[PDB]
Amino acid sequence: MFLINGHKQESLAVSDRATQFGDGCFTTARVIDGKVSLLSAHIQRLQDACQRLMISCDFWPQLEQEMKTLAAEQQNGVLKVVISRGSGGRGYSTLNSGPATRILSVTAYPAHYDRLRNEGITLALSPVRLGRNPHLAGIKHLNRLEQVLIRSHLEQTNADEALVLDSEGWVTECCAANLFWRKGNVVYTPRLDQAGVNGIMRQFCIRLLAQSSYQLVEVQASLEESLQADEMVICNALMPVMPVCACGDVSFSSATLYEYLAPLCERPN
Amino acid sequence: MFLINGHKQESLAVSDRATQFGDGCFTTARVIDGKVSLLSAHIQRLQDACQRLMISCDFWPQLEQEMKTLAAEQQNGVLKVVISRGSGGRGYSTLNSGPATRILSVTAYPAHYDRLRNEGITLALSPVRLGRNPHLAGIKHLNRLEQVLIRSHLEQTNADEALVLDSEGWVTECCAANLFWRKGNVVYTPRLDQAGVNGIMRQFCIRLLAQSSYQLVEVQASLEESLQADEMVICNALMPVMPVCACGDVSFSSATLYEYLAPLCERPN
Ligand SMILES: Cc1ncc(COP(=O)(O)O)c(CN[C@@H]2CONC2=O)c1O
Ligand SMILES: Cc1ncc(COP(=O)(O)O)c(CN[C@@H]2CONC2=O)c1O
Repeated sequence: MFLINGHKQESLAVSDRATQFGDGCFTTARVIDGKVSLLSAHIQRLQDACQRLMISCDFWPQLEQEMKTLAAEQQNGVLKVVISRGSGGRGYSTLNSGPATRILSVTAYPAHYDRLRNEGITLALSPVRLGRNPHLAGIKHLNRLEQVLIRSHLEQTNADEALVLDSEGWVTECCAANLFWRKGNVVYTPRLDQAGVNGIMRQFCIRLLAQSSYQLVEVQASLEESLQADEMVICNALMPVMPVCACGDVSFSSATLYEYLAPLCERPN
Repeated sequence: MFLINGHKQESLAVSDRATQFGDGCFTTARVIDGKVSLLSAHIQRLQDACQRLMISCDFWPQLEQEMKTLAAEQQNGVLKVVISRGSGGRGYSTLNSGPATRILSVTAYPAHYDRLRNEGITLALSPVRLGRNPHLAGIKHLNRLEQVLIRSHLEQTNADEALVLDSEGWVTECCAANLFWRKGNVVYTPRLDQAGVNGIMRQFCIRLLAQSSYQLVEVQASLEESLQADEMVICNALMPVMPVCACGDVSFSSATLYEYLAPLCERPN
């Protein structure tokens, strides 16, 4: 079941722009012991997404309350929030559109994630390259066809996640996670000003790494560059962090970064 | 009202992937005298879009019938068809998803289009550049946030449509139309293998131009290149063709291409 604009609903108006153009944003949070993990970060990112999408909402307080209630009910699992421009406007126009739609739901915590953690992640390079567009880069908006295509190709391999490059060849992220790789004491993560999703866990990890003795760098790196790393790690709000056994057939030996982030990534806000 | 999977419905399951990721495609056709103009082309393009999106549908005959019925009812106006992967799948995965959803609706023919025809189109260069992705290029898929963003910027100007470049600087199309420009006897239109939507009217016009004495060329052209044209024309299924008075402040004097296409574009299938 879903909570739409304050009430239980299983259906949504067909005219809603999320449906027509995926005109909106979303977030996916971890629910533990009846609490939304990293709640304020999730709210904050939805606000940045709505801002960049020019979607004006004054329901943030109600949305937070709603997220906490569903979370308390679910206790453990996944909490998804979707915000769209709503209905209206002629064609692609946002004029006369609104008010924004808010959709909340929770599901139990996935099963495959735990096993994936106790066996390591295997990455496969994706043939689908992300188009570059600074106007949409970073935002967890609803146009995720690229991710659906990346995922479909990924299933054609034995890898658990994909290594996704952008149209210029720059390593950007995974299908549904962000990526970090380490070279000695330098930890690298792709700059997401041109493509990819600036995840909640990525931001959390960057804050950790920044303050840590690890030197964190946001780069524009080629596949070969990233593939000469001692260790590789991927993350998202639900994992929250996973060690990468290998990308393609390039094996990674270390897991110290992973061992450093893992414990810290399951005790946040 | 909408016709979803064979029946009148005003709402759609929230779980539908069109809503979650804009995971689908659509088409917008002109309805005249109770007939869907260029019907077979519209069906054919929906099939190519579903094919490229790996959305398997066996409802083409029913969808066509449905389109003709709604069209006969509406008599004159716009007929929109949306096809999505439906519901299902874990995350972005298409595995175990389906069956596909089909959504049909018709609305009266817009008012502004006619005036726009009897006054000329003014184009404004768009600051939003289309990301490039051959896996999605050409398809009229549901990820149209780029178009929503292009449109919002366009409204900040006095132009009727936008001139849209891709991330490499190549002229690609308009916000909701394709573009052709003429230089003497050579008619140019951007190649859409990297971005943009391969429209039904563009394909119709290319078939006309090909067989005509006009030399038609699909190119990769810079803004400056396109802006040194004698005439500029834009098209979509509903216009169906419009003369461009000027792009920015670069005026166009001729309208012979337009006069040649206009009459022929309102008598097709
Ligand atoms: C393409 C993409 N990149 C990165 C991320 C990571 O961001 P968070 O750290 O904020 O989660 C996600 C989110 N994926 C959620 C997490 O799991 N499934 C999702 O759709 C994503 O879809
Ligand atoms: C971005 C974009 N480019 C080109 C086209 C043209 O294709 P057709 O010739 O098949 O229509 C459209 C369609 N726009 C329809 C037509 O009007 N509004 C739409 O959304 C479009 O949205």
